[PDB]
Amino acid sequence: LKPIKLYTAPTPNGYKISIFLEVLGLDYEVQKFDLSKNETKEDWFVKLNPNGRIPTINDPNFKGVDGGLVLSQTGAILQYLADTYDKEHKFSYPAGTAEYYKTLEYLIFQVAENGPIQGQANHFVFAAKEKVPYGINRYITDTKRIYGVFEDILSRNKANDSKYLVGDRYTVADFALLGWAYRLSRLEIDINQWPLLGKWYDSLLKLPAVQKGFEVPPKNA
Amino acid sequence: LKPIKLYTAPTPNGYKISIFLEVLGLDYEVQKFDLSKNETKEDWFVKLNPNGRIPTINDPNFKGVDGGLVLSQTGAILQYLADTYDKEHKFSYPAGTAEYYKTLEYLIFQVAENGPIQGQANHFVFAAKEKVPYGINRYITDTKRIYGVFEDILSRNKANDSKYLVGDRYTVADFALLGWAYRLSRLEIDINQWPLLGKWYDSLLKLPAVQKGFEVPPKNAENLYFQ
Ligand SMILES: N[C@@H](CCC(=O)N[C@@H](CS)C(=O)NCC(=O)O)C(=O)O
Ligand SMILES: N[C@@H](CCC(=O)N[C@@H](CS)C(=O)NCC(=O)O)C(=O)O
Ligand SMILES: N[C@@H](CCC(=O)N[C@@H](CS)C(=O)NCC(=O)O)C(=O)O
Ligand SMILES: N[C@@H](CCC(=O)N[C@@H](CS)C(=O)NCC(=O)O)C(=O)O
Repeated sequence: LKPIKLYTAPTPNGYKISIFLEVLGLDYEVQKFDLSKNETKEDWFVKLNPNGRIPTINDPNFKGVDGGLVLSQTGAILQYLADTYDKEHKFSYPAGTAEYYKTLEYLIFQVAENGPIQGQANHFVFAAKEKVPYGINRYITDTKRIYGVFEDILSRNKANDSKYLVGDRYTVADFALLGWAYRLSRLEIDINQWPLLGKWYDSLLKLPAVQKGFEVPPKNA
Repeated sequence: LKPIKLYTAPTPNGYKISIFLEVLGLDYEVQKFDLSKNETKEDWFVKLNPNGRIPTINDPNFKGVDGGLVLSQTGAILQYLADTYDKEHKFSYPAGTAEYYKTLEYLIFQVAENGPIQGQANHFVFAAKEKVPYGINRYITDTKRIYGVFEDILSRNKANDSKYLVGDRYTVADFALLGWAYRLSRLEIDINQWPLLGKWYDSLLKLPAVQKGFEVPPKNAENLYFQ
């Protein structure tokens, strides 16, 4: 198995992929991007990913494509990794099962709502050149609404003591949320206010593969 | 097959599912929600879908689940319908193939950036209680960015005259984008400024199943109101 090529940056979306690659025990190499310098909008990278954003992977083990499968969107990459590299179903469910589709539901809920909304909150709080309270308020509030939904989802998993989003194992859904959950403190939002999510977060943060994923790439150079 | 129950409203997201169901030739029954009355937040519906938004389906044909499979998120619902009801691959690619994954990448791109961003623009223009120019400008501009990307994507499918987002067939990625492309006119954004999208868009509206899905639930004087 050849190293997977990871185009990334030290961001919640990047962390999803680096964490899940560590969890699957996959070898990989990274190319690191400086977002503040608009490097993901450079021509050569947009040829790989039209959207011009990280993360993107190139898997040279995918034989049908010359030069390897190039894939973007954390939602798609996570699914691809699970389908291809977790056939033992340690972190995923068999295709076409209810638990498989519920995984999809909550993964897509994460990429379609959690990420975009918390991202807007981060923009109005940290990045925006002007202070716009309407926006700060709209996205902080909706961020809280969404984590309230995840708290509810966990509460529904009674038979496995609300330890996982779906059934009796972490799935790509958990790992996707994990990336952003890790950034909540930046908005002065204490994840412990949602008790089940607090336990779920603490559990994941104890796994060495999670701790390693959060280190890739470093916040440094 | 038994009818699939569709919880929906006349909205870009609802249309994604009603259009795809029509394309797949599946029997279904509709229950509409009045969003101005906060109906998707009622206790009974939040039990089915914790997020409290439409659309949501119930497939009584799914045999694993008592009472049928309940599924939310247009992205998951689309993937589910394609997996389950398009085994002939008329609107999807075989599981595991490069084209299958590119379909997934562009579908996720739609639900993760197109919908959320164009929805914010719609909020700042039609729904916000005050005029917030920073918001209006931010989301209109980013909406145009995203359609530009979809234009680039189409341009890379030269071998198929740039008619499809992936390969030689419409997939869930196209049908996903279509629901929201339909809403560009409200913002006075002419999709024809992206000429490949313009042809792609015009081609889809010629399909009888698309025209039908856009009438589900029906347009009327009770829902043709922008604010
Ligand atoms: N929906 C995408 C989000 C990707 C994304 O937001 N990437 C950010 C960093 S986390 C980025 O590349 N920003 C640079 C830019 O937008 O110019 C996904 O889930 O992968
Ligand atoms: N182009 C972005 C730059 C900042 C950015 O890329 N933020 C990422 C997170 S680092 C984001 O919000 N992603 C949203 C998502 O995951 O869908 C902006 O104008 O806000
Ligand atoms: N990520 C969701 C978005 C769903 C969505 O935005 N539904 C809207 C109608 S299009 C809704 O139910 N709004 C009611 C509310 O939020 O109160 C999906 O793609 O299914
Ligand atoms: N909860 C919304 C109500 C409006 C709404 O639900 N808009 C839908 C479309 S009708 C939306 O933007 N969905 C975002 C998406 O599809 O990801 C708000 O706060 O503005």
